[PDB]
Amino acid sequence: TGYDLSASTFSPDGRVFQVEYAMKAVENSSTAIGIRCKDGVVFGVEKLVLSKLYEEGSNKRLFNVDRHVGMAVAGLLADARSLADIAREEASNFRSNFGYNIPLKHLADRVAMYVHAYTLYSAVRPFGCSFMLGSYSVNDGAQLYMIDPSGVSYGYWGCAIGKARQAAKTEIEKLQMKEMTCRDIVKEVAKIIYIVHDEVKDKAFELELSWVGELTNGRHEIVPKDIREEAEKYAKESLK
Amino acid sequence: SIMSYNGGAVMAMKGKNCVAIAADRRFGIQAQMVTTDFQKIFPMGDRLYIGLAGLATDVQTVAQRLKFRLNLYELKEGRQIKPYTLMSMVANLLYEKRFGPYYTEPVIAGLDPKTFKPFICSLDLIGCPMVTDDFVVSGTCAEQMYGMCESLWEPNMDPDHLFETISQAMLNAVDRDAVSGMGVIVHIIEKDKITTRTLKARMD
Amino acid sequence: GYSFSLTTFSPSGKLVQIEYALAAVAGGAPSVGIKAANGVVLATEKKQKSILYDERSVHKVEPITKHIGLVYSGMGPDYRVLVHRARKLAQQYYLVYQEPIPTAQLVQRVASVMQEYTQSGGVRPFGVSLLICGWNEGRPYLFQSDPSGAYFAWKATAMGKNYVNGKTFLEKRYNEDLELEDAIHTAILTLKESFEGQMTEDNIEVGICNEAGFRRLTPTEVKDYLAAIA
Amino acid sequence: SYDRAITVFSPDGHLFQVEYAQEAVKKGSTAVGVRGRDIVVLGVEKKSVAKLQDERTVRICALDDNVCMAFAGLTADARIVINRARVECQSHRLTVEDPVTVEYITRYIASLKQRYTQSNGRRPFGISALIVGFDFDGTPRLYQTDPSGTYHAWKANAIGRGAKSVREFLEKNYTDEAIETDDLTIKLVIKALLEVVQSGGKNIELAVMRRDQKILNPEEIEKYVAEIEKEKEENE
Amino acid sequence: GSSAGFDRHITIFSPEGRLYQVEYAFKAINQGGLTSVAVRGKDCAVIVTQKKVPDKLLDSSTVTHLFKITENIGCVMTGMTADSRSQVQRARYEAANWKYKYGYEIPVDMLCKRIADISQVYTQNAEMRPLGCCMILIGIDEEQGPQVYKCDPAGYYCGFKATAAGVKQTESTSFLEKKVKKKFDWTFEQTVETAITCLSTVLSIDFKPSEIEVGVVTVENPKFRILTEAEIDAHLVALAER
Amino acid sequence: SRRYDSRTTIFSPEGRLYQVEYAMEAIGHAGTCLGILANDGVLLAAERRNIHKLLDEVFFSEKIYKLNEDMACSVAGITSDANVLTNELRLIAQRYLLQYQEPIPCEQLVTALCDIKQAYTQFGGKRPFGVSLLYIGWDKHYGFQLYQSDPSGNYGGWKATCIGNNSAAAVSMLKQDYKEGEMTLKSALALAIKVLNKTMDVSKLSAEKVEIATLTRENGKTVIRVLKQKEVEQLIKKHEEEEAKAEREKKEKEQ
Amino acid sequence: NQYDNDVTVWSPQGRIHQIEYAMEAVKQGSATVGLKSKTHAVLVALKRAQSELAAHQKKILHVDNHIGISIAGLTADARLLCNFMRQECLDSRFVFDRPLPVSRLVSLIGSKTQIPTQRYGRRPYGVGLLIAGYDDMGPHIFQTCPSANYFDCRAMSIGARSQSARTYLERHMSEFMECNLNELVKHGLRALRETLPAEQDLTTKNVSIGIVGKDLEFTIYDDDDVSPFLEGLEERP
Amino acid sequence: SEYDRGVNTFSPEGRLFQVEYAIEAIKLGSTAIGIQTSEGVCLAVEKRITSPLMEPSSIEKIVEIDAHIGCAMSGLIADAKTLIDKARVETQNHWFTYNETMTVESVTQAVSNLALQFGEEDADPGAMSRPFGVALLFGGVDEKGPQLFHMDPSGTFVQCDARAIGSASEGAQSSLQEVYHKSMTLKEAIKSSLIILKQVMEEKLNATNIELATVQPGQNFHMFTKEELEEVIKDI
Repeated sequence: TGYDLSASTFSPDGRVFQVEYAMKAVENSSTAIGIRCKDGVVFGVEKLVLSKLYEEGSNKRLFNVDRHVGMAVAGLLADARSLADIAREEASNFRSNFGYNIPLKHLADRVAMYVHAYTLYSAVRPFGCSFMLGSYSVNDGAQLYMIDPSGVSYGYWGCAIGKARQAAKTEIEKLQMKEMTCRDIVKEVAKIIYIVHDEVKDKAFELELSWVGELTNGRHEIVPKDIREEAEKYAKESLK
Repeated sequence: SIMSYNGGAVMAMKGKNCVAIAADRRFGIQAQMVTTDFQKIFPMGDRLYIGLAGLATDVQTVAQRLKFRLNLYELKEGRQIKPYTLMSMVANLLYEKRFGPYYTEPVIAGLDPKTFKPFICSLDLIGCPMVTDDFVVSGTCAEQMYGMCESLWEPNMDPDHLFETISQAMLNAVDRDAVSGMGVIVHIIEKDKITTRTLKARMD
Repeated sequence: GYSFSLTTFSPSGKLVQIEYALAAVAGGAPSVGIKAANGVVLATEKKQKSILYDERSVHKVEPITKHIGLVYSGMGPDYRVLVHRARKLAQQYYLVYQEPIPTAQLVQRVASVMQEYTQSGGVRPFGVSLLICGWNEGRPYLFQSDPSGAYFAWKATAMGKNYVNGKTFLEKRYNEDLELEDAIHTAILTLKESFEGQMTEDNIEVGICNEAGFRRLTPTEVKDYLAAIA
Repeated sequence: SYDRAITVFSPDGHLFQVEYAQEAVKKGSTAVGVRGRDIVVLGVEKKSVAKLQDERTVRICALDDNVCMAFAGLTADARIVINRARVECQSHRLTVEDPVTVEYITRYIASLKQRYTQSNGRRPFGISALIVGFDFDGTPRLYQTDPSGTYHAWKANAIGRGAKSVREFLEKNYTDEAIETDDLTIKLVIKALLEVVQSGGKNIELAVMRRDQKILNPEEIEKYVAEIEKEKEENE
Repeated sequence: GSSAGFDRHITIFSPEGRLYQVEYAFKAINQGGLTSVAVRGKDCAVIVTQKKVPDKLLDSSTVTHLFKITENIGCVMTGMTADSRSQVQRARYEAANWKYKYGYEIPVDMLCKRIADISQVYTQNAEMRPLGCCMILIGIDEEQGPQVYKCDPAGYYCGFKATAAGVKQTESTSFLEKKVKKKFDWTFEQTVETAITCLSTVLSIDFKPSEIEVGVVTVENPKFRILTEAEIDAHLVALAER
Repeated sequence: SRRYDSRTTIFSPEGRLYQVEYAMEAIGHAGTCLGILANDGVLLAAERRNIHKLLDEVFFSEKIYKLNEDMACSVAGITSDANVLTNELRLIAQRYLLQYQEPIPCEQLVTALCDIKQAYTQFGGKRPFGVSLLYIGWDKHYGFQLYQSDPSGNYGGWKATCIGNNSAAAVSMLKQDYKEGEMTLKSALALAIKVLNKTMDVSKLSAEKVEIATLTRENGKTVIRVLKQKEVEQLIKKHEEEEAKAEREKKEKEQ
Repeated sequence: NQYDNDVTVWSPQGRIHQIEYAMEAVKQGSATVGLKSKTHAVLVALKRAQSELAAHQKKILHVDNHIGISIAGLTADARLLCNFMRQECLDSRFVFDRPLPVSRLVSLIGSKTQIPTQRYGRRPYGVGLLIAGYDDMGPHIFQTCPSANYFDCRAMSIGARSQSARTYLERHMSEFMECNLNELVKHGLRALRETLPAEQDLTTKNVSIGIVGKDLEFTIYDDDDVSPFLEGLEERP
Repeated sequence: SEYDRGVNTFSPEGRLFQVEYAIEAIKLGSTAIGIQTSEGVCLAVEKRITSPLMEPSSIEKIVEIDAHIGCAMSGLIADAKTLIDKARVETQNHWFTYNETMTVESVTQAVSNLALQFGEEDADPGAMSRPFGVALLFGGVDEKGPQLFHMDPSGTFVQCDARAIGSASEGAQSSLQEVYHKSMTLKEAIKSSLIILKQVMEEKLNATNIELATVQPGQNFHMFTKEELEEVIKDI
């Protein structure tokens, strides 16, 4: 029966199957990881290269949503880009009305409400993307939130989204991340990314790293190239 | 003044089980007389009448819109309207145009359709109702009518004495206003008859 | 929104959504209305599922104006929507005509509102029927308005579960010379005809209209009447 | 607002709703038009109820002083189209200061019908029309419009039930002799109507239009029918 | 249980007068596996909810179903999390707007009525679905005392002495019925004890301060309060020493 | 949206508008209404489907509505749709009186309402109005008039007609017994009672089951009157007396 | 199938079948190649029409003095997107007096194309685009898909049988950065020749070229203008 | 069923269903032929006359867009009237703004922009519900010389040397392949097109069942009269 064709229809057991199918869309994507320490947040993405004809920096999955806020996405990249624009507009409007930088919890709540508005009607389709928001400020500290296609936003210490999320979570639980520094976290992130990657099915990939903390003066940015290459060396050594 | 452009005088008076409503007959553009049989008193029921003074275009407009609303009310409700209800309806109509006013002032005179109790009221430019037990006046010669009515009116008058009083008041008041006159028409409303009379007046 | 009608005509000429709304009405809690010579009585059953329910919170008998009262059978949320609409309509009438609205006029306006939902786009009919009481021109009025938008004038009627048996009971026990106290007794008897358990002052709700206006009976008064009946 | 697409294409290249509107036309009353040398003749079939119909305010309708129309199909749709055409005729008199041409009003009606075959939330008009008139230079004109917006000019035509049979009859009987005088054209129209309209001539309404100016009452129609039966017998 | 048409897919009537989508929305509340209990006392109102953190990677602060609507009104949400957050946002907006328009704080019963009115529209209009969440509100009214109100996806709202919501609602209702029949006008400690005992008994779990959330309102302090772990442990050790 | 659309305003493969035909079916099951036109007046006669003992009398009539000072109507079908349409008819008449300051002619009012009803069969995706109407009136152009309209938007002028339950049998009897140009109001009332007698076969004829309305002209004003139960009982007594006499004379022939 | 008619319906596998069906439109179309050196950017297009009288359909369009596009799929959608891009560049010149950066234009296109894929009763844009541009960061080649996804490429071919062209380009891509203009254009022409059936060859009629660079406005070489480039091209293997 | 799919739905092969069905509607129409020569453009169409009672002069398959541009249409002729009005308005607006004549390519592009502007939702009231069922041949003379363009319902427009549209397009196109060379004179083009049209028509080609028009440098748009048509027909 057609209980699964609209987002405005419940099934007899109380499920909206369209949102579940969007979640299935998220599970097919490559894995993104976020780890939070007392002084900052680090984001790592396994970016699959589908051809050698593509440049370095094509299909970025890490975005700057505000000068203090960064975003790591998985799923359908076009939906992720539209959501990134929504988040940017929310941050801009908050600064223009109230006069300071938006808190990360408020931004996550607003974006999650915008995402939830697409799970209610037959006229629109749910988003096929999941994402993590990360931020640092002196007042609020270091914050890492995750939002899924239904509109649930939760705060995390370590989060993984995509195809190898469970194995990545197992690896993240082995770290005492609260008493670690952002420099160590980058190497551990790279190591976990190299562990969860399946060379047989997925051919080749780039490592996309970014961070935000007191080390960066509360500005979200790409990890400098030397730190990235050192971390990649550590990760490739660990795999033997 | 835009009210004085066409002139006109209407008056309503209360008796014992009777009401009287009188009006002038001139239609003119400022100083020139055009006709001497202009209607200013309209029937809104068998024992209910409304008189309008002011700009003649607004007089006709307001009468026609009021009949629209009254006809719809009487079809929906299956009853005849009470004079107080008509007062409220007219006030609502006039206040809907608060910032683009109709330039007319109404007087209502009637008998209650069940208990046959006299009712007279007046409304100003935007719809503040004034209910009185003696008399109401409206028009360009309001002060003259006020003096005559204050001097002549008595409580509990029979229809004949009421006719004499209102006729004298209207005649002598319009004789002192230039843009009002050219005849007077009087309606005496009783329980069992309506009496319409035209008065012998000055045509200068 | 949806711009098309969900209520359409069947080959036999029926509007079946209206009939299914009537089925929803026939499954609701019983209601009774009686027109006496000096007043009107509306009585309903509010049999809560548990002692955990606080009986003073929600009322099924509602005032619309000083002299108009309402009761329902069917779906409660729809009843609340209709109550809000009726109160707004009465206030609009008062603002225009400076008079409290006649009961028939209120019934006609509310029935127009109910008709709109049998023909508009993207909506279903109201799953509730309404009993309306009023006092106008020194005379009492009782009306019934059904999901279709049709209104009837009743001397006495019953709605909800076992309404056919209540109708026969009222036929046998109704009289033109009834005074309001006798009418209240008769209404409580009609409710007793279809009641499971012990009827107390907290599982029934009564309202009355007389020359003074419409009011909802306090539990003390209902206890006095119930002691008289028993 | 309602923005569904009603008229869409089918796999074979067909607009099914237009074809169903043509079926609706096929169910309607028969109308026949003949173009004469000096006159134009318009005949229709009447569905008459014995003694009970009131035909005092009923007219074959006039769009202006110079243009007449006959319809087949859904009568309410036809009323809508006629009122729109009348409004357009008054607008043309205002804006051009001259009376309309028959082709101008035919074009307006056909474009209205086409617009209703390509708009959201609307179904096509279930009516076909015959339009007769005279131009300023005094040429007689007869046009036909279809529910799809297709209009042509004809010498003789028929719309409605059994229009195929009437059109075959007209094809076999429309010659230059038959148009010589007014009576011959009226006889042609009456014969064509009698082909598919049975019971007789009381079911027939006949209108004749002349330059700068006519409805046949039942007695004259009976006169013509008797003449037709005579001329038919003289074949033997 | 007959059907005809799209009556199981949109909010229209079935031949028996039922709305199947509303019943399915009720089924949606049980998805989540949580239970909440609200109890009213002489001068207090208490809400106790089950707190489950499956991941040690989750920040436990952000996992909460107790929300603050105004300074004096508190709520617990049960069911689909995003729908719950949407309803909380709507409630906050309505209470703020009431304060702006009428000049005094919104009563709890009026707030529940407004939320249920909003929910009714979803059961009458066919292009939207109901929300799979239940809302329980507690407050203090300066004329009637402690107030506990509940609204469901159908549009029904009611006021209670005690109530439950979630997976184990029926068993909790039975427990509370027995407790209320043997009536003791409950002190603050007795009310909290009753709620925690109901949750423990129905779930068959001896609670650790981190497995429950408690939220209170009192006549003396009318502000909505969330209890810290130490206070919850005090109540739990008192419950055990019984 | 496309899945749930009922598509009311489209054609069938045979050129039929199905919702209109179903609404016509709805009208075939409602209470009977007959209209008869005479030389001195015009009348409407309806059967009352509200015949419960516990029903109350209030208002003016159940099926007869007054649209104007000079016009009235009777409805068959869905009652709420009728209430909508009669409100709109009153509005149209008052708008005409505002524009021209004369009463509206009867056919113009019928045409306006029928334009409204045609609109619902052509666009909008909504269901039609399930109501047929009979209109009686007087105007200064054509005098006393009787019209009928149906959910499609079609109207017709009649001398006598019937809508509702058993209307075909009524129309046959009217064709048999209607005299063209020789009709007074009294003989029209007699004919109406005869037709209603044969049409109300489910239950025999009592005054509480029928309502009769009359339109006449007196002193240059139009009078619309609903007959009291006394007068209807008088009419029914006359019918029974005439029938008994006819039966007696039928039994007279053989002896 | 109940999942393949609307763009708002997810399948149980987590796909939207309408977007894949729209990508099929790009796969059916004629083939185009794009490549970049360190100084220039070249678009080579295989023009064709239905018949010989019918002139070969226009595949390379002029957007701005620094931007041009190649088309595959529905031509009317391509003209819609072309007009949108032209207006965006014009607005940038009106407000900031500078050319619009190419990456920002591709971002705007992606934003425009994603909206129809989320709304009921809309359809994707059945057009695949290849964008050649020059700005302050150098020469750029971009690819646009009907799914609203865009790519930054070193080289790319789209259309029918374009996998063989992509294979050729992958084999030779290390040379492109150091080439001069004629060598780069010849590389593109060889890749485009890889798609033709073995009998067909490259003529002045069926080939269009588009060039942009440090000191050259976007130029479309068609007809005799392409003879300088087609000269000195060895026969196929 | 007909309404399972929307109007903006793709096929599994990557084609819009409604456009394919409209292109199939194109195959049911009359045959139009256009030939481009250095001396001008020739457009020849067949009038499909169904009855002897139809007046062939009311069938307009070739229209004047401007003094330098003409159009030939095939398919659902009623749909073509909107496009032609747009083309005429575009040419006149261009003259108003720029004081010069439009190019044939610009007119074709402006008309082709309307072709895919159909939908149900997210579209303004007065929007189209379905595609156009017409194929258009535009012929004109501008500063580039004589130009001939082809447009189909998909919005695609191409420039052509010789082109046939309609029911008999494939065979007529093969014949045009055989007979077209770049050095043809306009008289040869007219004769060749009439030969092919005679070959494909199911009737017999006389001077009343076809239309021919030319556009030449210096001379305006010319519709052949019956006498000139007979002059050309004599040679065939």
